[PDB]
Amino acid sequence: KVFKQDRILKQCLDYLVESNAAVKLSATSIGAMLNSLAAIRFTYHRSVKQFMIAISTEQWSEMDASPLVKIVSAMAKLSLRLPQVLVHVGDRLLDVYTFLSPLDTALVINSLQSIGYGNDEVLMMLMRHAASSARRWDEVSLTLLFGASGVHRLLRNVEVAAPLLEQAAGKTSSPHLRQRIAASLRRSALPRALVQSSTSLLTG
Amino acid sequence: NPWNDGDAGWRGAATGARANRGRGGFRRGR
Repeated sequence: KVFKQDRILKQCLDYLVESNAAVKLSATSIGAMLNSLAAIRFTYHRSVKQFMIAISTEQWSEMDASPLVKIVSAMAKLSLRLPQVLVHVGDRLLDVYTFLSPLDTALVINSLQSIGYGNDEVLMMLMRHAASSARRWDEVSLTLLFGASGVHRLLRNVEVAAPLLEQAAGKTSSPHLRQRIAASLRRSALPRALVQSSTSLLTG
Repeated sequence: NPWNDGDAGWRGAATGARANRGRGGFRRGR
């Protein structure tokens, strides 16, 4: 209903935190609640921060891929930056990255960019996995990936950015996204020849 | 299978395991 009464949800979250119920809830339930809170731009971030902190490392250790990506996406859309939640997220990603769908990979990459994630190994290996499975990427997934804030940071190697660029040239058909990708290629650290060829393909 | 006799059982029960395998957002609400 896009209903915005944040006092009611604040009372509900206070009851959730006080009852120590965040240590027994399911991963998909946590993701659904966080996504619902983020979909309406919840105001009181202190309650959400306490609720996310209260959950234990046991839950973080064996979360499935999709609830985990939902949780990190809801964290990113709520402008939450937590130093100790992100290390748990990173080790869980290290464990279960191979099962991510392409749209999950794009969501993870752009959400981690949106929160200014400082780790580079996890980002680099996620980008490598995305490059390996480039032949299956849809249109919305490419928009989500190449629409990330610091996308040019991730376009480090030619191997990790060649199939993604050719797939974007083949599939993406929006002038603004192509211009943004060309600008990111210009600001990237790729070899000059590949940048020139990709810019030629995308624009013109 | 006739022995099931129209009883889905645990595979079609309401348990948390079966309720934790879908991504609908629980928006409309049962």
